[PDB]
Amino acid sequence: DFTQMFYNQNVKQFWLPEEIALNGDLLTWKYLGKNEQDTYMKVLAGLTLLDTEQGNTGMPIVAEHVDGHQRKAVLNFMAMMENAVHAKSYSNIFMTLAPTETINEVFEWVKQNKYLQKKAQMIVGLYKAIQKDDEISLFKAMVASVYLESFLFYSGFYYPLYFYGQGKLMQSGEIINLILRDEAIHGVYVGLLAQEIYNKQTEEKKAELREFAIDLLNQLYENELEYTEDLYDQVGLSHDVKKFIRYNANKALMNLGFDPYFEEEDINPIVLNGLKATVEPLKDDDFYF
Amino acid sequence: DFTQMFYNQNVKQFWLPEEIALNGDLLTWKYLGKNEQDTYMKVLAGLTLLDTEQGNTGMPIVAEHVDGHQRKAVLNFMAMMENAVHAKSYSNIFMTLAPTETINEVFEWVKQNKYLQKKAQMIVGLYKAIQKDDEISLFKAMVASVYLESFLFYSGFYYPLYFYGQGKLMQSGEIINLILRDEAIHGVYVGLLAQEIYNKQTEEKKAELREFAIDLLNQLYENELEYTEDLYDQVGLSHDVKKFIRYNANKALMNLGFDPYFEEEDINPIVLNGLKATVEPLKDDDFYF
Amino acid sequence: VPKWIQLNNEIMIQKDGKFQFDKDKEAVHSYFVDYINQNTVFFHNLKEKLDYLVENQYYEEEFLSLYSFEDIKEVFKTAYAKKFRFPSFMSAFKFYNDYALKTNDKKKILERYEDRISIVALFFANGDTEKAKEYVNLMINQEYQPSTPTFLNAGRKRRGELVSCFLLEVNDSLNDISRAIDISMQLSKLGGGVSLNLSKLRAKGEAIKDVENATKGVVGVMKLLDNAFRYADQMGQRQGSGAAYLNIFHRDINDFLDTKKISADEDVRVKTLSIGVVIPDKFVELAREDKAAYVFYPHTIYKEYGQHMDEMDMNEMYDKFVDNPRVKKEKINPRKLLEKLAMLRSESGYPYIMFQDNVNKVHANNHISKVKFSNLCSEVLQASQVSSYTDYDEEDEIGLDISCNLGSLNILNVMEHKSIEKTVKLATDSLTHVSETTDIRNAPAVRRANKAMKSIGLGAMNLHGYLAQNGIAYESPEARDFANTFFMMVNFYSIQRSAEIAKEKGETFDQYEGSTYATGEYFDKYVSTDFSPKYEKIANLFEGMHIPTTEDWKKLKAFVAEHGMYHSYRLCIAPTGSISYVQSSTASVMPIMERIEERTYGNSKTYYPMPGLASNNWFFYKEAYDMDMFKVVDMIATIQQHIDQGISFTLFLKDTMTTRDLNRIDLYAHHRGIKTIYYARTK
Amino acid sequence: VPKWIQLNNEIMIQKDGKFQFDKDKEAVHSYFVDYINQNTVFFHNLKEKLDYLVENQYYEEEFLSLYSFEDIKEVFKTAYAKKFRFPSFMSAFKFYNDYALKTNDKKKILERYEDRISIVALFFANGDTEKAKEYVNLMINQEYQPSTPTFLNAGRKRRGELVSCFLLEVNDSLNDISRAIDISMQLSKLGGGVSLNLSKLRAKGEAIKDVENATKGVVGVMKLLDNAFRYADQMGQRQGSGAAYLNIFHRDINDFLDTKKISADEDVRVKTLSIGVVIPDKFVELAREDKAAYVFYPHTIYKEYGQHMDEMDMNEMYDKFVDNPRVKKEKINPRKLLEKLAMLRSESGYPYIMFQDNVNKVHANNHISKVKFSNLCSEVLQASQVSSYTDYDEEDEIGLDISCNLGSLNILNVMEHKSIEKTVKLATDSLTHVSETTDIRNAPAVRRANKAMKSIGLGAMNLHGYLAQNGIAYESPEARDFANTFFMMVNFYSIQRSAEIAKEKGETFDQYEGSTYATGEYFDKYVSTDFSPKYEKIANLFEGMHIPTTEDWKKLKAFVAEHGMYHSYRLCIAPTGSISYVQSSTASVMPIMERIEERTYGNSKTYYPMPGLASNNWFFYKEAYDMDMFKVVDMIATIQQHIDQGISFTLFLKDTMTTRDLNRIDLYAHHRGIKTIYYARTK
Ligand SMILES: Nc1ncnc2c1ncn2[C@@H]1O[C@H](COP(=O)(O)OP(=O)(O)OP(=O)(O)O)[C@@H](O)[C@H]1O
Ligand SMILES: Nc1ncnc2c1ncn2[C@@H]1O[C@H](COP(=O)(O)OP(=O)(O)OP(=O)(O)O)[C@@H](O)[C@H]1O
Ligand SMILES: Cc1cn([C@H]2C[C@H](O)[C@@H](COP(=O)(O)OP(=O)(O)OP(=O)(O)O)O2)c(=O)[nH]c1=O
Ligand SMILES: [Mg+2]
Ligand SMILES: [Mg+2]
Ligand SMILES: [Mn+2]
Ligand SMILES: [Mn+2]
Ligand SMILES: [Mn+2]
Ligand SMILES: [Mn+2]
Repeated sequence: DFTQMFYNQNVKQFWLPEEIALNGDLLTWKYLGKNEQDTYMKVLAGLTLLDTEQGNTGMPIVAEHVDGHQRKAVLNFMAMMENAVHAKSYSNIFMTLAPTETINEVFEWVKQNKYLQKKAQMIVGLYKAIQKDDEISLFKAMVASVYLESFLFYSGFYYPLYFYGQGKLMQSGEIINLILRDEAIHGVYVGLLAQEIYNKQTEEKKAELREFAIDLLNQLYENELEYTEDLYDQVGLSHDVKKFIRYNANKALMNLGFDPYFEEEDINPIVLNGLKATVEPLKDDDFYF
Repeated sequence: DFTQMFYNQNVKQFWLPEEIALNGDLLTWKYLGKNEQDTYMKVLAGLTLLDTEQGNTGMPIVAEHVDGHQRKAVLNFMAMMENAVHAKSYSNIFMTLAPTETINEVFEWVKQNKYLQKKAQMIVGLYKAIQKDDEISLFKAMVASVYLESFLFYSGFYYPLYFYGQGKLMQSGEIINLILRDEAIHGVYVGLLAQEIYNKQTEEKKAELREFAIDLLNQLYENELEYTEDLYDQVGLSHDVKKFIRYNANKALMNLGFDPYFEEEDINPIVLNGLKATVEPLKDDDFYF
Repeated sequence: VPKWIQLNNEIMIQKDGKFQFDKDKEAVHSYFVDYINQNTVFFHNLKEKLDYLVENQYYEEEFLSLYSFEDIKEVFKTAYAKKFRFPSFMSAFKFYNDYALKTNDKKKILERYEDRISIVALFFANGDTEKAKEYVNLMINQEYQPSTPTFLNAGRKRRGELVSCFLLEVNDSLNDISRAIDISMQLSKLGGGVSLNLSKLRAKGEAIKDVENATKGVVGVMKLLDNAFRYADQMGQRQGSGAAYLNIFHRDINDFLDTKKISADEDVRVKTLSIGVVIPDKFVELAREDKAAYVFYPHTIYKEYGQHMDEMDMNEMYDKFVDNPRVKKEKINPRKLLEKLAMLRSESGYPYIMFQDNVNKVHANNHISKVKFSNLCSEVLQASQVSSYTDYDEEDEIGLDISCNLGSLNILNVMEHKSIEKTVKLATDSLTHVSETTDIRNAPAVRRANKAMKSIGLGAMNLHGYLAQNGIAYESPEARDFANTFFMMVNFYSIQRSAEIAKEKGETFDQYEGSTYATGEYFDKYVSTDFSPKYEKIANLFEGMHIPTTEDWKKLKAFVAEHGMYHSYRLCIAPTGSISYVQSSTASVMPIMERIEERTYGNSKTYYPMPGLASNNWFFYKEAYDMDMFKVVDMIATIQQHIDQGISFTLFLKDTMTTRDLNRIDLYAHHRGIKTIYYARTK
Repeated sequence: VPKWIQLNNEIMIQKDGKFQFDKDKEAVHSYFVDYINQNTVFFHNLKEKLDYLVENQYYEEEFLSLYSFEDIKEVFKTAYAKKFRFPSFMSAFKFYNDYALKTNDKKKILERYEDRISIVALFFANGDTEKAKEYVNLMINQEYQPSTPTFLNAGRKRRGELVSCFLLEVNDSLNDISRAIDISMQLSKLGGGVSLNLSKLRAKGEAIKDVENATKGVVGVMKLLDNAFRYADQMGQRQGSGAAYLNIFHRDINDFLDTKKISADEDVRVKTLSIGVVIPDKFVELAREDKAAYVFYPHTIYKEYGQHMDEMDMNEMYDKFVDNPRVKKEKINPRKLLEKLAMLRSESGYPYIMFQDNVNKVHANNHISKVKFSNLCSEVLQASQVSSYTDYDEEDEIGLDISCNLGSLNILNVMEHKSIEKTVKLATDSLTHVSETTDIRNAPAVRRANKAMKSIGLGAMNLHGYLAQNGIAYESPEARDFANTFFMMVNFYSIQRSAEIAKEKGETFDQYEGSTYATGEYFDKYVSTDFSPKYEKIANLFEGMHIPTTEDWKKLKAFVAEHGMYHSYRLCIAPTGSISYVQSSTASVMPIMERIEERTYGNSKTYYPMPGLASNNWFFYKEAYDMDMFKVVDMIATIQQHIDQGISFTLFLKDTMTTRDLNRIDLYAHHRGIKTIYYARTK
């Protein structure tokens, strides 16, 4: 009942980072403190890693196991967006704002950062555990994918949105909003596929799947807290970001058909403010007036 | 040396089925004989069936085994074009020209056809034989992929190009020309990835891989001749189609860095009208002798 | 954020449900109280100012030496006696950011508006103090505005040429192609926009010295020209702008057009080279009847007939070309080509469309040559003769390359002063002076045609502004009636001034005797059709001004017969990009694109309402995109019937309309006599 | 597959563990008894053949009209009396595919090897039957080989130019840049490779008439030249090849080099224009001492001193440039620049390296000008004076643009016939004739330099072939001794022929009086040092030939002082790429790249063994990549000491070695006196 409308929405949202000129951010970037620039680079690098694995591994593997040519076409399109559009856009931002050495250093930093490695290990592990014709392993990977789309990106998204909302780094911010618009529909779509599998189960099996989903969320959440503190303490924003990730965790649960897990909190209003032509042939009557 | 350049060319060639209005083809379709309509339907179904294998297996399997983030992104983009763009385009052409019952029957016929099946299963067999961390099996699959993209499609493309060059079925011919333009670049790109593997091999292993490629080409070519007579004798075109197959076989070989196999021939003019050394610092005393 | 910028952004803040337009005026005051006066260099007297500007190589000594200091001081006093005030912030901002003379360090303002106007007037008068005062009164009343080159550079030593529209003919040879590249580079160095005709160039796959499939076509020449224009970019100030025109019957026309497709490869697409397509009536007839057309190889036609394909009338030559076996041609579908043109214009606004027969059925100088192509702005339409640039140490055959002189009447200011005649004649005199003082030593055909043809372009602007401030809709028949009458008077007084200059100097333009002015044919429609307003409102608008009748036109025809005409071409309506801001006017005769335009300068936002915009005339200031393009075509044709050259005519389309609508607008423009179509701007 | 193709492929099928080289001979027989004799066009006699080739616009009738038909018949009979047989299939294949004259549709062969040689000899002799027979005997014995342009185009109506390479000096002006682009297109149209010195062009960020940071630098001119060479690509047959040379002290030297980086952006990357770097001894000295160097802005130096930066000696003016505050400069690391050069040469083989001081310490015409750049093959090193191309209607100051005619001695055939003297003199006469009959009507500086300098290039081929076929290792000291003696003999007889031509014509080259030939300095090392072979084997190789001693050199010096020299430059060793196949010779004086080369033609593959390769001389035919590049540098320096121009010295590198090894090879070449380095080809 939904794939065709997701297909149409995904293809109509198609974009490339080159559509957005980035040289306009040069001055507001220059004006940020060293702490702010450091957090910003690292935040986008963490996002790049997530999209790299979502594009290389997550979306293609889910596409392989989901039945139906139209469902596969949507998932293939989403996979392309992850690595050919999203992951690449971050390099466009980096290449504009930062010198090569700072770019090299931040990519080295992703390799050695323990929270980023842990979250990649956990998510990719679940993707690679999918067994052919085994719907339960597939469900588990789809939960992981929804948590990546609708929860894990958000510790990263906070900062570009926080600046966009203050009228700073608005070109980079425009790219990020386009990425976020895509991930929101990706999380909903994968969520609907996960619910399909969940709804086939006995009540006993469902109870176990909820346990899996909640245990996984808590494990990812605890790691994300440490990651958030590590990045944001130097810019004074860790508590604010934590509220934001809890907000988005609830959205991820909802995408999976589950009740919200965290209590509602006031999000920084700045971040809330951060949120060919048709052709006809010529008739013989068009030549006369 | 080449992936970013191909990335650029691929993404700038992006298109969607909806861009070409198909209904005006009915004004020339109605004037074709039964044999012409039959051949066109059968050719179209042949292309559709082969392209589906490439979207579901060929491109995603190569993307899975190739190392490199940028290569995986380009390959993902190509897989997307197969599943999201090409497959929808072929379906659109069919739905415009034939009623539902006729489409189902043509696909039943082509699905049972000996020559279409022989080539489809030969290609799919090589994709299924790729082994993790075995570059020889990957190379063999890449050869199969290049043969599909740059050679096997062309016994089929001939007919839409033949009409397109005569002013018949111009809307579907425009679509086919866009598809063909994508398959050309797909073949060239996968060809470069195969040459990379080939160049890492010993001289004896190279000679063995050359023998594999020529032997495979021979098997496919002999089946193409039979496929060609089976479809095109009823419309009197087989002689010219055979010249077009050999010409495209030579292009496929050149994509794989191999010499042409067949003598140069002229093509039907109607179809033509349709168509890093190690950096070591100077240590001083290198200026004295 | 500066105070004037806050006062300007306060316009959008609505009070009582209305825009605070008057706040803009306050912004101007702030922009002068806080910035302009603080950063304006002041001198104890005008003598010290002139000495400082001349000594520091700001001005030229020659034009100031023609007057005594008392006369220059009197001209400056006449300029300052008006007490001119910019009515909007954007007018003063555009003048003091683009045209006001600044120090070498670009931190101080040496020229006010009155100073620049006085200097331009003194340059125009060429030693006549009374004429200089007349020019000062013309420009300080803002009745006439010299073009951006003339207004910016007149009287300045560190300057480019006063002409920025150049049309080059390229002959089918490597020597001619290299010379065209060189001349394009030299003219872009001077700051001018260069248009090149590529129709004489042989297509791709033609023979060079009887070796087959050797020519690269016009696309390689376009790549060379694009590189030349990228290299010559006004000493790294503005992006080098060039245009290439190809006849639609040239075989390369598709590849030509393919240079503007987004899917085109890097070796095919030209980015800084605008493209225009010349469409003869034969192509429109072939598309209308759905007959398949033929695109011809120019070199085969030249070999068979001894003349270039674009040098003969395709209406009578097309059948002979098709039936000639020695002429090589390719089959095309003209309707498919029209759809491709519409699609390309939807994507990028290219190509410019030149309706060759629409231009040449009213062209007065067809004996010299038929108009084969237009300029970068698609409004200059003049006879051009190709040059034969031979090898070294061999004499070149210098032809005629078009370079007309731009200047725009402010229709609102001209008509409220009831001074159509005086403004037109003074503008013609100033354009004649600038054409006579132009000497380009690296473009031989441009210089020869400037000396011979003496062609000038007198344009108009603020048409929509004038109509909206007078309660007239741009699409109304009353607006077309006003345009007809106003531009007929402009043509009448331009012809009268040209004939008066010819009588005074005793010379006409070269080959005038063969022109329709000499034979009296040009005045036919003027001696038989009365162009007085048909509506009482327009007649009351023209009250206080003598409207030339048929008897007046007969007298003018007799005067031209007796004395000749000094200018081969007089009127052309240029887009008038930035000078419309300084004059507080709507751009050209085009309808306004937006009622209030939002711009970003530096990191600051600014708001420019259209001149005279208020609550009462908000409805009359209809946006161009909301307008019916057929009625815009009707108005532009009404104006074009009184303009000897073309009008920069931009189409304003909505994203909803398809390529069929664009093609319909183009075909209605062709039917209504539109000479050129400039751009297809999609909202 | 053809029978000759199978016979040629039978070489690699080993019999008893040995290659079947003799099968190659069989292939040629097949290639003649199945293809060439059937595809040749035979006439009843030579009269009908000559008439058919003359009326059908295959041959120029002027050069044939200087002989009676009896003399032409005698020349052709002399050519055919040798019964010349191609010893390898690839020799005949290359001649009949690249140099034999074919019909208009290229379906039949009109020219045999003897016919082509006879036509070239008749063109060379210019009406002298005995001289024509001498040329026929020289070429049919394959002692001398005219360059590909001369051999292919001599006596042909549809011919191009006989000059292979052209060198242009580009002055720092838009007029000069446009003229350079035009001349480059004209000379690429003529088929010649064009080299342009961009060192006089001011760098990026320089002032164009007091507006600063305006110039695009040499990279914009590089892009313009790249597009010009792409457009002028020999009518689409051979890709247009150009070379740009920049001094290493130019500020743009990095950006220059960045044009060849594989990661360069499209707006900077240049792909059809080869790059060369001119390195004075000052740069090598700065890199050796690790002192930070300074690259300079040419326009500031020209303003301060009145001369261009490359117009004067950097070794004496570098400190003055650095200490001058009015000269603008940028700090660079010379060792980092050297490492960048090595990395670029490893990646792409660019830039060409020209050691300016090595060229000019032995340059005989420093009075006319110092050698500031080289040609596309980096072997032409001649004085050039820049031209002042002024505005239109202004006279241009025409300078000297280098251009020389190429011709190679076949060392094996010359020494086998014991005819160094006769071959050198006849080749000098043929090159003098080629220079005299060369008249280029679109390159004025090239024409003036050809008329004044009278420079020719007499190269040599089959050095490695002769050494390997005589049991001498190319890296051995005996090989260097042979090269020393042979090229001293070549220089002696070339100087003797030049002086004899000057005596017989009563004229020398322009400004000869200031040259080292006139002052006798050039002969210093020849009148004090004996260049006779130091090894008995080499002396036996030179038996039957009078090796010039110091007394003969003193007599030649006196003869030159009395009569002068006709040619400013005589000897230059070109790469001799494809014409070495026809002569059955190794390419130039370079060592062989491979013993048997596998080349793909059409859908077939062919194997060409090196000339004379066999079991007994397999290891004497050592591959260049396996050789020590230091000993190859020693050989090239030994040859270079007797060559007035340069030698196209290609470096042959292994993949294992680093950029430090490449830098060491370059520095050893500079130390040993190597003038230019052509390519860094990595295996
Ligand atoms: N809208 C405006 N357009 C142009 N110049 C202006 C404008 N407003 C102020 N100025 C400049 O600032 C000066 C101060 O003008 P203001 O409105 O204070 O009164 P004023 O009576 O015109 O003054 P002044 O004694 O300078 O003539 C003007 O003379 C003029 O040079
Ligand atoms: N290697 C070769 N190089 C050049 N021409 C050749 C070669 N081989 C054969 N030909 C040409 O083909 C002809 C075939 O004759 P072939 O060499 O077999 O000997 P033939 O008939 O005894 O006569 P002859 O050797 O005296 O010409 C030759 O006369 C010559 O014109
Ligand atoms: C016109 C122009 C010149 N140049 C550079 C290239 C030329 O080598 C250099 C000289 O140009 P010139 O033609 O000599 O300009 P000019 O003579 O008017 O200025 P000047 O008196 O200082 O010589 O300027 C550009 O880079 N871009 C351009 O558009
Ligand atoms: Mg010509
Ligand atoms: Mg100059
Ligand atoms: Mn993503
Ligand atoms: Mn996603
Ligand atoms: Mn496909
Ligand atoms: Mn494909």
